[PDB]
Amino acid sequence: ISPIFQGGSYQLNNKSIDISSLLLDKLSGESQTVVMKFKADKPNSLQALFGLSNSKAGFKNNYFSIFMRDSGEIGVEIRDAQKGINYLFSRPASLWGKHKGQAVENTLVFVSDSKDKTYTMYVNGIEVFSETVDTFLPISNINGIDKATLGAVNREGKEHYLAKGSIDEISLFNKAISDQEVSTIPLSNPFQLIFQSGDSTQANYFRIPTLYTLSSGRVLSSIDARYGGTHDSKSKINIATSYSDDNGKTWSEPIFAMKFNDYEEQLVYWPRDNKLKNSQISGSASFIDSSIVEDKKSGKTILLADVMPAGIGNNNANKADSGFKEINGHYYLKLKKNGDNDFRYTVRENGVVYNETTNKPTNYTINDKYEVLEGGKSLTVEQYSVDFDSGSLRERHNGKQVPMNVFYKDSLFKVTPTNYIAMTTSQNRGESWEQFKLLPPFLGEKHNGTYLCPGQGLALKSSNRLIFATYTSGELTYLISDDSGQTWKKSSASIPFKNATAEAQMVELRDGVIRTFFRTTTGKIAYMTSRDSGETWSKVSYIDGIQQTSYGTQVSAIKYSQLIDGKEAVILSTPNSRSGRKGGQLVVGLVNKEDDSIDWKYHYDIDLPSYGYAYSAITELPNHHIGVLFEKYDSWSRNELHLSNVVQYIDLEINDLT
Ligand SMILES: O=S(=O)(O)CCNCc1ccc(Cl)cc1
Repeated sequence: ISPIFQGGSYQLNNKSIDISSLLLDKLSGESQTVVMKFKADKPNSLQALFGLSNSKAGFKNNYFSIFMRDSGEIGVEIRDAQKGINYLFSRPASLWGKHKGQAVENTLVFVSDSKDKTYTMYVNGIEVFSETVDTFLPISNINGIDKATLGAVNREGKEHYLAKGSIDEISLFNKAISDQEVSTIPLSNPFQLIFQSGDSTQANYFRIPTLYTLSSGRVLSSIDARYGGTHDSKSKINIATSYSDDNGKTWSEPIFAMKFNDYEEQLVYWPRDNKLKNSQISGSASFIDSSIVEDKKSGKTILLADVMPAGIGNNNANKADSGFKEINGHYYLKLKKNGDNDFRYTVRENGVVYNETTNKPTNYTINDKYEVLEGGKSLTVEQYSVDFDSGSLRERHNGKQVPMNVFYKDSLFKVTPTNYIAMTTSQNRGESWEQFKLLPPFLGEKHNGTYLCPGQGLALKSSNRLIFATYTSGELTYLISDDSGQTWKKSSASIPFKNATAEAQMVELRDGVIRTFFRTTTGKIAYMTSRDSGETWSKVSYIDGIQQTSYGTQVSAIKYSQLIDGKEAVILSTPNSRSGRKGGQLVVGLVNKEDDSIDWKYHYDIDLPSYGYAYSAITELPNHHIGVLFEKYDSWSRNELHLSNVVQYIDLEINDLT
């Protein structure tokens, strides 16, 4: 198809450009498509890119517009006062502003389809909304339109929503172009997707990204594949992984490192209205917060994540119970059988389900996948699916059988409703993952487990020592292994907080010397120091020059291999903002070789101070570039729940940072 109108090189400098005589007479029929390539690295709070209005006195609410906010939200308005119609559709965090100090060219595609009565918006290849209405308003059937405008909406003779920016190109079609056609429009994206809606995870949402560079040169990533919107556990969440063999240019189709099957892998468009957005999957088991390390000695890749039984998250996780019974030095997983009100069973050697009350074994065994067998026969439960068909969240049996697992709601034998940690290993650098195994309790039998710090474990350069950071109330608890993750010991380091989400990431400043950076409740990122390979830990200090909110955000951190200005370098990834999760930065720190203090010398803006930046992952790619995988939105904001494809990957070089 061909355009009815096309223009470009429009500078939007707080002054509207009139294009009425060019466009209005060309509009015909009830379906239209807009394609607009535009930049805005210093937008006003609220600004219209494009407008069709009745500019006459007494019709200030008769217009169509495509507008954006300085938060990076995109939307349209479709209004006609005679018709009684006031459509307003939008999605937060749809835009890029700057990248490597250069305004990004956004590609916007808006489709107004009268046949299907749907309004659809894409930005940079990604569908951001699609709204069906009972009563369709085509964008030029608005009563009395007489202006077509760029960089404002002409209301009653005046410029409303003045835009700052530029439109390199704008095209208009008297047709609703097809989805397949939309995907043929070329893009200028500064980012890539590794995990996306519609891939092999069938999750519509993703949180909690990780990156780690393996010795073979392959770069691995893990992530929460979140099914029930972007909600933390309780929910359905699996841990998925992908890898790149070409320095981050291409990424393998994701597989699962940890997954439960009590609930279907449904790709669900989660409600974003205030009435329904807190809908949360309540009967599913899940995984959350993964962390990756590589073991030199074995060559194994090791991944840990939190494991939640059906309906459990960090708020209802049975505190005061580890879920294991200690029997003369040995920890055994406890089980409750349906019909008993207490936990009478333990899983002993070879998965034998042993009755602690009668002190006899039963005919039941637990296998390697934590599945229940009776006399060697595999038991099953029926799977659940979720839907919103009835106007509220419904979780129901879908007709198919899956292996009965002790983490499931329907299981004959059930684990303690608390938080667990599990590890899986890969022998082929992420091509496949072993069945996970739970880690033993570290803080005693009558105490609920810690929570894993998402991101990277630490492989000490000059030994076989492996360290994963985890947190609980009042301390970081480091998990330490010197035998390839076969056995773990804990090392406790006290922090001056109660009940924090103390997400910690580590770097080795030099051999045996670990600095850990962690999230606090103070508005500042903290750090502590070990000088004996994590055996003991210094008191807590704080970084000046970076701000977080009172609730904080995960921070990622690496030891960079090459000197910068002749010094050893550390790199931190974090929002820099006291207001929200926005203002993303990579911060470059040079180590004082004399005292291990760190000079935070360069702050690189990922995008606009007002555009969202949340949890993140950094790794030095083999070519010495920097790989960044991050939540490109405010993942705390209750206004920005359940956005698709906002976890993005970019490639930077040190020269870009400085
Ligand atoms: O700060 S955020 O709310 O965006 C993420 C915190 N996630 C913490 C957490 C970790 C483990 C479980 Cl089971 C539940 C919640």
